Amino acid sequence: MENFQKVEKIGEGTYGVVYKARNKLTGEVVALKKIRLPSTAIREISLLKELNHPNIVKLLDVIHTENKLYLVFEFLHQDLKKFMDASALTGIPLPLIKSYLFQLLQGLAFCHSHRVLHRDLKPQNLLINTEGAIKLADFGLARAFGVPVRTYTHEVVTLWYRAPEILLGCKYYSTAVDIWSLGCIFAEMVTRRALFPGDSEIDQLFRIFRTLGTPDEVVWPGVTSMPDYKPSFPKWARQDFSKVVPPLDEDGRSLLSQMLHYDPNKRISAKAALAHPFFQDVTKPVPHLRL
Repeated sequence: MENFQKVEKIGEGTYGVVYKARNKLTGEVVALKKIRLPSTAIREISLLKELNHPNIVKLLDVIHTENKLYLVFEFLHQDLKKFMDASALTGIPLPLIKSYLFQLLQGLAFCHSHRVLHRDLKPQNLLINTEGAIKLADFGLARAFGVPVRTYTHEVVTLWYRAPEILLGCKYYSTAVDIWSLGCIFAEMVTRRALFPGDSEIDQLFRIFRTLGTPDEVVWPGVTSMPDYKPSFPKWARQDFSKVVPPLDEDGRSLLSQMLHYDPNKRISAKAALAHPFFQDVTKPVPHLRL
């Protein structure tokens, strides 16, 4: 409390409480994230203060005082999870889905160009403002604290956006994990339903398999040597994306298919995705936000 006034608890985050607060020196309203419990994490997270881009939530300070860690972020009034829930009866308009996907890809491309991954993208960490912007929150952290099974208040961390290589026990991550998550989020904006709402690691994995087909060495060379791969996994046929994400058009379905390739090496990059014909007519609409 020495340095700011803690307006409200915003919510209960993956790593600790989130507060809306006012900076006592500047008067600015900020999101304050308390990280509950290490020197290696402090240097790593501090480097993120320089990873600045218009589609990345600004990390204003990394305050390590009284043997506690607080992250101070730019405050945004809405997240995509709440926006999608409030949009359920009508859907998010396609031009706005396109705008948001384009902006999210720009944020990914920037971070990936600096060799920073997110690793835990989900609608709750995509924040929106009144000006039609969307921004990625919590980039580079997943590399600092890990991703727990449960939060500090025993909430289950979602599996729905987790890439198949992670589920199959690969101990190494690439930029492709974030493209996978974003493809899942794209599909959910279009259909008004989570694409793969698994409630366990095997349910997650089998939901992926039932839509995309059980992977094999043809589509994913090396998959059968993955730590958690089992030869006994059921063999499901692949579904047409025309059945999975109607009424998305052929350009959108083509882009989505490239974001959801099994082999992380085949999955489209953020930079190549920006050049996709789906974005030829992209615009930046003003969303209907109630605050």
